[PDB]
Amino acid sequence: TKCTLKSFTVEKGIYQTSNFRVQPTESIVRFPNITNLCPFGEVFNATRFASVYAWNRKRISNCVADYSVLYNSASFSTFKCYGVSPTKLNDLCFTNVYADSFVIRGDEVRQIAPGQTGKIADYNYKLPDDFTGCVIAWNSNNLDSKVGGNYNYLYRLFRKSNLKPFERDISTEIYQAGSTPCNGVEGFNCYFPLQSYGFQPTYGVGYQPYRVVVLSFELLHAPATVCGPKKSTNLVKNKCVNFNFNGLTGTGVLTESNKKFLPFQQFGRDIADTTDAVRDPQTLEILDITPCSFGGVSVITPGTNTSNQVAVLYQGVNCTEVNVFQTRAGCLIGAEHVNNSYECDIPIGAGICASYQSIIA
Amino acid sequence: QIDRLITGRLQSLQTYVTQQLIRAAEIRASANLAATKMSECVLGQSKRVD
Amino acid sequence: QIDRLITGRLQSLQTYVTQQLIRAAEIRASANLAATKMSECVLGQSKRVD
Amino acid sequence: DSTECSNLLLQYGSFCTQLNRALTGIAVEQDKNTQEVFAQVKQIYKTPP
Amino acid sequence: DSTECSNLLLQYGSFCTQLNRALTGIAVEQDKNTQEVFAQVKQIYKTPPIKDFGGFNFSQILPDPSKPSKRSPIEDLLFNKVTNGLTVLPPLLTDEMIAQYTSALLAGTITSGWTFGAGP
Amino acid sequence: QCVNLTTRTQLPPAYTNSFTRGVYYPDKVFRSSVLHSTQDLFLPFFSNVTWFHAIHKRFDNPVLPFNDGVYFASTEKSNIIRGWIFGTTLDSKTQSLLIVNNATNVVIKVCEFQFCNDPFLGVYYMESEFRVYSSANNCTFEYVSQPFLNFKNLREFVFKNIDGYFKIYSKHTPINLVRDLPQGFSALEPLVDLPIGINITRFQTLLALHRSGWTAGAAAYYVGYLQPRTFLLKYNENGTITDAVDCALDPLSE
Ligand SMILES: *[C@@H]1O[C@H](CO)[C@@H](O[C@@H]2O[C@H](CO)[C@@H](O)[C@H](O)[C@H]2NC(C)=O)[C@H](O)[C@H]1NC(C)=O
Ligand SMILES: *[C@@H]1O[C@H](CO)[C@@H](O[C@@H]2O[C@H](CO)[C@@H](O)[C@H](O)[C@H]2NC(C)=O)[C@H](O)[C@H]1NC(C)=O
Ligand SMILES: *[C@@H]1O[C@H](CO)[C@@H](O)[C@H](O)[C@H]1NC(C)=O
Ligand SMILES: *[C@@H]1O[C@H](CO)[C@@H](O)[C@H](O)[C@H]1NC(C)=O
Ligand SMILES: *[C@@H]1O[C@H](CO)[C@@H](O)[C@H](O)[C@H]1NC(C)=O
Ligand SMILES: *[C@@H]1O[C@H](CO)[C@@H](O)[C@H](O)[C@H]1NC(C)=O
Ligand SMILES: *[C@@H]1O[C@H](CO)[C@@H](O)[C@H](O)[C@H]1NC(C)=O
Ligand SMILES: *[C@@H]1O[C@H](CO)[C@@H](O)[C@H](O)[C@H]1NC(C)=O
Ligand SMILES: *[C@@H]1O[C@H](CO)[C@@H](O)[C@H](O)[C@H]1NC(C)=O
Repeated sequence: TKCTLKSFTVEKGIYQTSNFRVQPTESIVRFPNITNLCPFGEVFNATRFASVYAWNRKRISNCVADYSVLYNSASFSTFKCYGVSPTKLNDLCFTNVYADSFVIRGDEVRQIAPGQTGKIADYNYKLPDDFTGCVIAWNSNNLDSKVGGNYNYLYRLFRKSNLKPFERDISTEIYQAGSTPCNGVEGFNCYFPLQSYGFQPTYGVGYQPYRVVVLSFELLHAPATVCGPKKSTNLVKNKCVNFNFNGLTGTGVLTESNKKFLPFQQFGRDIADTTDAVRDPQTLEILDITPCSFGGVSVITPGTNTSNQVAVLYQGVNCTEVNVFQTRAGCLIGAEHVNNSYECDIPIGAGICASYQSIIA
Repeated sequence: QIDRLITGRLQSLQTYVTQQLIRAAEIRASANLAATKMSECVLGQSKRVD
Repeated sequence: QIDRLITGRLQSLQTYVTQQLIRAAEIRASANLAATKMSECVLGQSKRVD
Repeated sequence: DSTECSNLLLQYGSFCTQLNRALTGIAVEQDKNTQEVFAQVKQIYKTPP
Repeated sequence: DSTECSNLLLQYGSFCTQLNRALTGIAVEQDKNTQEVFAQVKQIYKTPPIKDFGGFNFSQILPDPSKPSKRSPIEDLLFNKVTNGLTVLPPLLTDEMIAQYTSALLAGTITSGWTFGAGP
Repeated sequence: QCVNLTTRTQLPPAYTNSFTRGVYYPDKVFRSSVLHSTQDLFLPFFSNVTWFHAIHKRFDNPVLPFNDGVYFASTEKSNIIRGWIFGTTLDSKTQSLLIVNNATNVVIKVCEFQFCNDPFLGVYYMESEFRVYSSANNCTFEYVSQPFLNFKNLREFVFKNIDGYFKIYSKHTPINLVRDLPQGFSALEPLVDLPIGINITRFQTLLALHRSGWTAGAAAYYVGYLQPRTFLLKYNENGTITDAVDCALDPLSE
């Protein structure tokens, strides 16, 4: 009170000095069920992968994507992102994802990169200089390789011009190594562009077949259907907690509600457009949001020339939520309630007054 | 630019309305006094000095 | 952005307190009139017309 | 008459409604004041000729 | 509960103190208004139990003993006909004590005339 | 497969009164015993709505401009109206939205379709005739859902294209009136929001033929257009919109 009044002596009276707050204890985030997962199991762990000149493009959209399972897998020998962060894939949202799956040689795994120049980069699969997304690659020597040689995986070796980014070329036109005319007829200086790899189990690391999946992100004006997973916590009721229900945040006491919502309605508002009712997204139940018991802290004292004894009034606060006496004005701590009636010395409110004789109310 | 003009003109209008409310309170007090004088001086003879 | 919200909400609160002070002056005038009527009409017989 | 100005002014809420309400209250208060002062009789008395 | 907002609000100084002090002045002025209107007597008068006033009936303005609020029928009808950091402070005088003050004023002006307003 | 229908009878389109229809819930917010004023794309009260018939020989499937929204009212028996055609140019140059309800399920597709000039379905007296498209080249969105569906049923629909969101509001109402729209109040609940993200400026209803040439089953439907205006909506104790006020209709409601 001396701090509030900016004086070392306090006259007899009641002085509102501070503002009691019921501090929030927990944080409750309730988000709906993580269903309709993106089909990453049929892209990363498919039966047969495609070649690199005809890489399979899968469109990931209208689903929730759990990148934490993909990132925490130890089978992947290469996980390099060029436009985003691996730990923020579960937090960001994108419109759609293009998944490009192919098989290359182990020495060409570095060639799927922005600014990298190689045969796979120039003729088989090209990335832009402003590429966003992540390239994931893992060894597949136990599956793709054959003791007689796996010749099913082809790759383009020759083309007149370099690729544009995200461009396919499945054409089988005979390349002209020299300047002799070739009408599709092979000769001394005219060769077929697609050659087969030599994947065998006796080769070391670098010639083994590597399965590569490249995820590319689009951030157009279309809505961001692809988002990360939501980790909803448990629900705690009857306590002043910080609630976060489907992006609607606030602080309040969440109690059971008798308001019967219609099934399309999620939140509830009073006359003054404040959210006082809400539906939990996990379990379809209706909760009332009572605001925490904020109050004004008033100090009841006589003069400091008389005494240093004080009483504290918490306005509009029940005495179980803070010489303790419950009034209609609030909870009064430090005053002994008596049954006698006197003239009003220090007004408390609602017919209650305080006086010094100790402090009585 | 319109945000600067809007906050300036809104402050001017709020100042004008506040001054008009204070002057309307003064004129209401004068009119209550005038109605009291109409009741007590015209419609009757008043013992109240001055 | 928070500064814009702060100055808007502070202007709203100042407007509310100003109009509450004007209404408090009006209610104080009405209550002074009511105390005068309590003293002069209830606690005595008044010669004042109307 | 600028519609962009009114679209920006709607972001400030009901300040204009408050000011119009206060001015309307003052305007009807003036007629109430004249009614209280001068209309103290319901009979229009006339002097003899 | 935003702490960054309050840190930015401290740049504007003591505006909040002025608003709180103006509202506190209004709040104590309301109790002062009720005190000046109704608490004009320091003696709580009662009517006699026998209501023999020479034919004059005051039952519609005297308090009704059958009602728990101890209001007059007229006062009961009057009370029936009236229907984010925000707090409402209760008035210092409750409606029961304002009704008690009006009952004391009515008993004084019925039993004692204008003599109770000028002395004993 | 496409078929020109050349046995139609020429007749000008009709018009009738909207009364107090076309109201929908503007948001997902419960409100109890309160009056809420809201600014949104609403259908004007007592407005001039375009009336189309299907009777035998009338078969009204034209293409109309979408504008800012479409109120679709359907006085339906024996399920003639099955879906709608959404797009801008209605060919393979642009991307179009398809809403169909066939005999099993509802299918929602966003693809590059080649629409016929006269698209319809057909029921043989059994549904065994689908002539609504000739091709489907580049699909971006597919969505299979639960089925939405004297005239006995009344079907109200509101379609809105706001920020790439397609809002479908609907209400089923049991009526027994013969010819025109009944006069009453029924607020349309939100059914499904679609992430389509496409331009739509024109629309077309999809009907179904009855085969036993072709015969048109008895049906009538109504098209209204949504305009930006203010409604004062009344919410009861149970939280349903029971009455509304159009703020720009007459000075009394103003
Ligand atoms: C004074 O007035 C009251 C009410 O005006 C009278 O009470 C009524 O008495 C009659 C007959 O005794 C009843 O039929 C009414 O129902 C009473 N009305 C109420 C409101 O109680 C009362 O009789 C009058 N006289 C005295 C001496 O009290
Ligand atoms: C149904 O009628 C329409 C309108 O006449 C036909 O559409 C036209 O078909 C001719 C055929 O060569 C084209 O030259 C026109 O350009 C078309 N016009 C439009 C606006 O598309 C349609 O082909 C007919 N259906 C069938 C199956 O013949
Ligand atoms: C194959 O990859 C998918 C990627 O989504 C993963 O979910 C699945 O568990 C993998 N299979 C095995 C056997 O690890
Ligand atoms: C969502 O998950 C909760 C978890 O128990 C389950 O009870 C509920 O049935 C699920 N579905 C819906 C629609 O809430
Ligand atoms: C509706 O429009 C048509 C043509 O535009 C017109 O003939 C008719 O009178 C209109 N209805 C009303 C009620 O104005
Ligand atoms: C309805 O349409 C869907 C999608 O084209 C199709 O799978 C289904 O077989 C159709 N039903 C009938 C009865 O043709
Ligand atoms: C659309 O389809 C045509 C032919 O089916 C094809 O040539 C074109 O590349 C496709 N475009 C896209 C964006 O899929
Ligand atoms: C949508 O289509 C209409 C007509 O085809 C055109 O005028 C408008 O510019 C288009 N809007 C966009 C964003 O492409
Ligand atoms: C509200 O619902 C109850 C059923 O719980 C019903 O008795 C009452 O009539 C309804 N009131 C309105 C206005 O719809």
